[PDB]
Amino acid sequence: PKIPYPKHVWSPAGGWYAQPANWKQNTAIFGLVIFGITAMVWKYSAEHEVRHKMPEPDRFYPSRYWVKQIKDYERAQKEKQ
Amino acid sequence: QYDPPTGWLWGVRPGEKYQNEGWEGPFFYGFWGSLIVFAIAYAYKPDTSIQTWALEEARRRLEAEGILEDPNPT
Amino acid sequence: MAGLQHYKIAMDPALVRLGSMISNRYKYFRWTKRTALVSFMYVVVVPSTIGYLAYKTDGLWDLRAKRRGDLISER
Amino acid sequence: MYLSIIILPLLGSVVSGFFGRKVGVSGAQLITCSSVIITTILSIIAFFEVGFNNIPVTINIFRWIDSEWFIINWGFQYDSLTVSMLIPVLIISSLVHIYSISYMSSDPHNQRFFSYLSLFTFMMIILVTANNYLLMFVGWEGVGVCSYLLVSFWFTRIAANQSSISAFLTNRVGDCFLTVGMFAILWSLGNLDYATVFSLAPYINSNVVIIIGICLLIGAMAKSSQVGLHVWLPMAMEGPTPVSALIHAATMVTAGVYLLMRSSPLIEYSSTVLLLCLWLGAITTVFSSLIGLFQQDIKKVIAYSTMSQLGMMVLSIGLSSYNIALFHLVNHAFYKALLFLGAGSVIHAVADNQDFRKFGGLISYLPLTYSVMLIASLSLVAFPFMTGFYSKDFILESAYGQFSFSGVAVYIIATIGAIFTTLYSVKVLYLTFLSNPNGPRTYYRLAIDNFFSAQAIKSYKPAHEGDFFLTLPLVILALFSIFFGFITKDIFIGLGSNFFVDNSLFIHPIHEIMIDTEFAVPVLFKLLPFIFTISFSVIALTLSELLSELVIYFKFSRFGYNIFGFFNQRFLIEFFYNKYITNLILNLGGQITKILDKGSIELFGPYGLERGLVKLSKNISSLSTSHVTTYALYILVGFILYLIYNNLLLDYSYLLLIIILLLLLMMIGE
Amino acid sequence: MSLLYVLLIIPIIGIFLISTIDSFYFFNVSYYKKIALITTILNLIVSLIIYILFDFSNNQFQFIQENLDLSFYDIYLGVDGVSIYFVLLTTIIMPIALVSNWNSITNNIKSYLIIMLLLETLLLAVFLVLDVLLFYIFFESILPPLFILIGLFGSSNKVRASFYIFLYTLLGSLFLLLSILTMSSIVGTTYFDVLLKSSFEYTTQLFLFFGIFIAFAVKTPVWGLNSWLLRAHVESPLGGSIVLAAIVLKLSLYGVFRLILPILPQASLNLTYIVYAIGAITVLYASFSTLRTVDVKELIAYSSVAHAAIYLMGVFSNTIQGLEGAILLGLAHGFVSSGLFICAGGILYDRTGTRLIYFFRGLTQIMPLFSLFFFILCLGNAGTPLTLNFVGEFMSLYGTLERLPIAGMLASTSIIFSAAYSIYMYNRIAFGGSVSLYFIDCFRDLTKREFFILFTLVSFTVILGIYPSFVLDGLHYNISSVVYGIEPNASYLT
Ligand SMILES: CCCCCCCCCCC(CCCCCCCCCC)(CO[C@H]1O[C@@H](CO)[C@H](O[C@@H]2O[C@@H](CO)[C@H](O)[C@@H](O)[C@@H]2O)[C@@H](O)[C@@H]1O)CO[C@H]1O[C@@H](CO)[C@H](O[C@@H]2O[C@@H](CO)[C@H](O)[C@@H](O)[C@@H]2O)[C@@H](O)[C@H]1O
Ligand SMILES: CCCCCCCCCCCCCCCCCC(=O)OC[C@H](COP(=O)([O-])OCC[N+](C)(C)C)OC(=O)CCCCCCCCCCCCCCCCC
Ligand SMILES: CCCCCCCCCCCCCCCCCC(=O)OC[C@H](COP(=O)(O)OCCN)OC(=O)CCCCCCCCCCCCCCCCC
Repeated sequence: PKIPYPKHVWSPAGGWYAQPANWKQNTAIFGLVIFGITAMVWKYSAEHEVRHKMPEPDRFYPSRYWVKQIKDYERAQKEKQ
Repeated sequence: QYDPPTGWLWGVRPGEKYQNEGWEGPFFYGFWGSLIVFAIAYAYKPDTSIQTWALEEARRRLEAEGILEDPNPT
Repeated sequence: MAGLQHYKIAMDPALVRLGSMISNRYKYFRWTKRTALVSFMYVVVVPSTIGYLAYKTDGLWDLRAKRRGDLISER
Repeated sequence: MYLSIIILPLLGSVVSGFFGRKVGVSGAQLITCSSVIITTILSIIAFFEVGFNNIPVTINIFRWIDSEWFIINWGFQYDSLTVSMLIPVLIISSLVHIYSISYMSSDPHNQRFFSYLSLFTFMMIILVTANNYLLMFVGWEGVGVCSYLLVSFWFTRIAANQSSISAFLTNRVGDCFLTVGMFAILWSLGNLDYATVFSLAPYINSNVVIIIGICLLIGAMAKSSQVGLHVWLPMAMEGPTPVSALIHAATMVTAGVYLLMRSSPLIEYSSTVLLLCLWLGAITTVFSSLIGLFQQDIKKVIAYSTMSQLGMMVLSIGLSSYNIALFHLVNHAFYKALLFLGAGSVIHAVADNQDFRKFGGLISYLPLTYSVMLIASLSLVAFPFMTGFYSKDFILESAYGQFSFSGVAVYIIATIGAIFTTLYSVKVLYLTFLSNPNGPRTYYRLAIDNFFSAQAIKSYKPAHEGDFFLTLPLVILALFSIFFGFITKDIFIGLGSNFFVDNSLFIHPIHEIMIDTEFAVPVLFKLLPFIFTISFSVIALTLSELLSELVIYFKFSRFGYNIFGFFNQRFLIEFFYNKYITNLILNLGGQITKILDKGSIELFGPYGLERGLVKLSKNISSLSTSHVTTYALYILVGFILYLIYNNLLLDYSYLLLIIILLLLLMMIGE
Repeated sequence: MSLLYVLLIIPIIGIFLISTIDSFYFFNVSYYKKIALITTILNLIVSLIIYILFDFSNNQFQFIQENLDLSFYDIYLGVDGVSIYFVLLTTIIMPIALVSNWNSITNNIKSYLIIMLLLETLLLAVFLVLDVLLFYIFFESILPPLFILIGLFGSSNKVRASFYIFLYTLLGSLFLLLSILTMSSIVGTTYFDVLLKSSFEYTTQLFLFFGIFIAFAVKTPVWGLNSWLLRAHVESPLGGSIVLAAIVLKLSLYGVFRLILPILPQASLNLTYIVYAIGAITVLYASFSTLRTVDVKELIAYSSVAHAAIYLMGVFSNTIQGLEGAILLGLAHGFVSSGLFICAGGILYDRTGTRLIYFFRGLTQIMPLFSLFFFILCLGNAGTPLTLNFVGEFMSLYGTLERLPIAGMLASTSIIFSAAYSIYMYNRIAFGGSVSLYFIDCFRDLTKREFFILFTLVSFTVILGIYPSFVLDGLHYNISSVVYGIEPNASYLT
């Protein structure tokens, strides 16, 4: 059973058994807002990460694809001979 | 099973709308309004803190030694 | 009761009587052996103790950039 | 990626809690779990990126506090240790969010509960990703607030209110010592950023390091429930079970352990704090394990079991080998999240009931639930070739490896605590699965056996198991309790492993005892914990269902009755706390409000002046009779007094004393 | 017409319009409240314009207007870093104080608004005057409007309360006046730019110190001289209480920067162990006492006593960190204590008509917006990080510990008890069972007005708690001028 609860109380967390009929839609819009901030944060963290050591080319270091410090180093290091 | 979201925001019953006491005008546009405008002007405000003036001098005075590297030597 | 109408509360007489006794208690304080000692402990001794320790140890130490072979004692 | 691990749980907690009306119950569960899982995956990559290739990553965003010498920035720093602790923190948090999808299905406050679980993960991540002591302390206070809100989650219950205040205030005592400790860092070094404190640690006054070191150990003592400040962790079992598993059994309790481990480049230069690390951790092992043997609540036994594992980490910190403590912190976290979550199935199985004295049967009713315990139990008692074997059965050996009185003595203490460890391990396993049914027949009534006639579809309740969401973390945690310990024992122990050459943890050469651990230790003491573990299990297993009355004979003696209660009343370190510490302050507040504020300070103050001056005012006015003859006499007397004072060259002090007297007499009536 | 003089003029125009508009229109009470609110808004707008133009590293007083028509008692206004943030706090708080009473006055509304507007001009004048006698004249001018505010709009015991706050303040201020008059006699003038240049003899500094400290101890208040706060801050109307706690408590703190640190540094250094004993005693005795206080506003009023002891210990630390922490804690306490009085004196007292804590229980169940803000304000009152209350407490306590460690440790213990009394109150009100059985009628949650005067207060403390640099940037150079001491190798460069 479900405990009785006052209908007149408004709580932003939703309350006692809140699930709006449009919960799927709102859960998608908020996900997109959540996604965009992370993209904004990821772009920041790619730009301002600092490393004093550079990964070897063969090793699994997936950050070399999106960070600027390593990409600039690898671009410059490709010039040989 | 789940209940539909309920509750009265600001105590307003579903039949009617929130009534205004007259503070809302000046508070939302005069008080908060001016507080966002000031925030915008603060981004363009020149930086007159003693620290940044001092770091610039501390930099050169450190560049005279071997701790830092002069971008434009001599 | 006040200027602006509030909700109806079950104003318990016992709790109302307790909150009035507290607000009026100052009128019934008296000097006795107990009340003189407690009032002398809190107001004089304990403060004068801290004042003694604060006075005695003012400048006794400095932690700034202290190293091995250099003490913390300053006086 | 490095900063996305920071904000993703934060965003998930903000949307679920501040828009639970908008996304609803399932919307909140979808975001918190997704945000934690995405964050969890990125940490796994960060372990490869930072731990394996040895790239520490520095990320500084903006200044937080800037005064003259203090420049505290919202800066984050990834090294070997912070990615080591981020792995269990994210993994179990992922498993706890998923686990709670079922445990809280009937709770009317799902959105709030999941909002709290993601905020705690955010606060845990902030605590270990910070590159300075002050920003770390934010996560320190952050997990504490998240712990308080999750204990008091059922805020209509008075006893869970007392628990959250115990969690809040007991930890706050530790933070006062920790706050003072950062003052001592700031006072001596100008700032409290990690790269500065550890760069100057070998060079500062040894007495300073003791002053420094002691302070954060007391702070570490509070957040890891050491024998002094230890009373919040079992009281903190008034919250929902996943909270007990996540915050009070595997992640936050390991913050005090993390504080000593990150501070290793500093406390290493102080044997006084390091020696205090050893015995303190050694004490809480027998302290916790003894109490746990005599607890009737399943969760309360486990709370005492966490306090033991943390105590062995604190013990290991004293042995100048923080990597083994790090090895045990990750290893302990998995077996523990297993034990509690599976335990939560047991409470969910029968009646939302958790008393041992009414548990029995259930070996066939909950087959999977029983199985995960046995893997967890043997990992906890460090059964050979299991996850806990490579960590728990290496701390004990390390203690003998340091050949000193302190090292040998704590061995004996830990082994006795290790001996008592398996007994409650046996008590948890036996009294819930391998014993006779002690609960009501409602728990054990299958539809196969014909009992009812008309109400056959319902009224059975045969103590069924959980759904997928309840068992998927149970299965996943089982593998970590078998293979994770063996797989990672080379990273964390090895022989000369370089997994911490980024200085994340630091071991001084003079303090190394690991070489003697592998070779100098005698084989008998190396296998000694196993001998006690595989032996004392059989006595406990024979003392029940085979003898089953030797213990009650001990119980009803006068010697046993006094021992049983003492250990059941947790050494009485809460009866003297409540009466001689808590209520002392409450009476001190009582005396000050009643005797001074509403008392003497009013009588020797405004109220006394009002009483006396009204009295003095009325007496003087009584001399104003409007009798013109009487006034003439007053004028003459004032005339005479002025002539005396000036003609006789009176001392002025005589005049003032006369006036004081005239007030005195006037102060007296009649 | 200098911007600083504009600050003192706007609230006087509002008084004029409030008391004359009936001759141009029975005028509605809503009109008076709107004139008063807009008046305070334009005063806030001017203080924000000043702050944009304000320069962070100038040893000259800024936005000063040349008088040159010298008289016996002239009013010179000027602002630097130490005064700029107190001026801002006064201009932010007073609009919130006006909204916090929008519905709860209901009688003598014209008198309430005129008194509130006059208090703004006086309190601003205190922080802006460039003369020590001018400082005293405004520090005391607020008593009669304060005396009449409590008596006209206070609760049942407002007669005893109004007398206590008037007579305590006057008696202490009379000792400060004696010290101020001695200074003007020796120097010939109380103007800041020339009185700070002077050098008083040690025993003169000693007796000047007692006279000033007796007044600043009544106003802090220190424990044992705090009866007036217990009475006045509780018996006052909600707007009065906000102004009394968030602005009036700060005058003694700002007065330590202008009256003792620059002119009495030897006395301050040699008497810190007495200030710290009183400061340590106040931290413990107040904290224990508020743990047993049963009136919710008196509990919140008593918390102000404990925190005021912490920034009183900071200003006497002679360190850069303690002094910055003291201003930041005094600012932080202004927002948080304002919110806690709105929660207690405004939200609870309007619903129930009582302030006894015995009658409240489980308010979270019916009022989740009140509890959400109440908890954040109970965290801020406990010095939790990401509140401006932590940055101020940590910096204030660090200076206290460095100047004198025994007092620092004891003052540190406030980290326990602030949490203790703040969370214990929070649980007995928002948590701790289901809704109290004494409530017959159900209660409504925050109105839009209550939500937005709390959201505003919790926004200021949190944003400043994450980026306190907004305030510290304008305190670094001016705070430096009040430090007394020299380093062995930096002093006397050649
Ligand atoms: C939370 C802390 C947890 C606990 C950790 C304590 C760890 C130990 C620290 C103890 C400490 C730190 C200050 C604590 C507070 C500072 C900041 C507070 C915390 C900041 C956050 C307080 O020690 C003080 O104690 C005082 C007791 O009166 C003494 O003052 C004076 O006592 C009388 C004369 O000695 C006077 O007559 C009296 O007038 C003074 O008063 C002094 O001993 C000293 O000032 C310093 O202890 C150290 O002091 C020095 C000098 O002694 C000692 O060096 C030795 O000196 C030679 C002869 O000594 C020895 O031949 C030599 O071998 C060695 O070189 C050390 O061995 C050690 O003792
Ligand atoms: C430092 C001060 C605070 C700064 C941060 C301010 C918030 C930043 C974002 C925090 C994460 C989001 C939290 C959402 C919590 C759920 C929403 C909610 O309030 O529901 C009210 C809920 C209502 O949820 P409900 O839906 O169950 O309501 C209906 C059912 N009843 C009414 C019975 C409860 O009310 C409560 O039950 C709890 C009351 C106290 C609420 C406290 C919530 C946390 C507030 C932020 C804590 C910040 C911790 C800072 C740590 C500092 C570290 C140093
Ligand atoms: C910068 C330097 C400034 C120097 C001072 C300059 C002037 C400052 C203000 C001094 C007094 C100004 C009074 C302004 C109000 C006058 C207009 C008026 O008549 O207001 C009437 C008002 C309501 O009464 P009414 O509406 O007529 O009756 C309705 C009954 N249903 O009734 C009221 O408003 C009365 C309000 C209560 C009394 C005012 C607050 C206490 C003041 C104590 C006076 C003594 C101290 C003066 C201090 C001045 C400022 C320091």
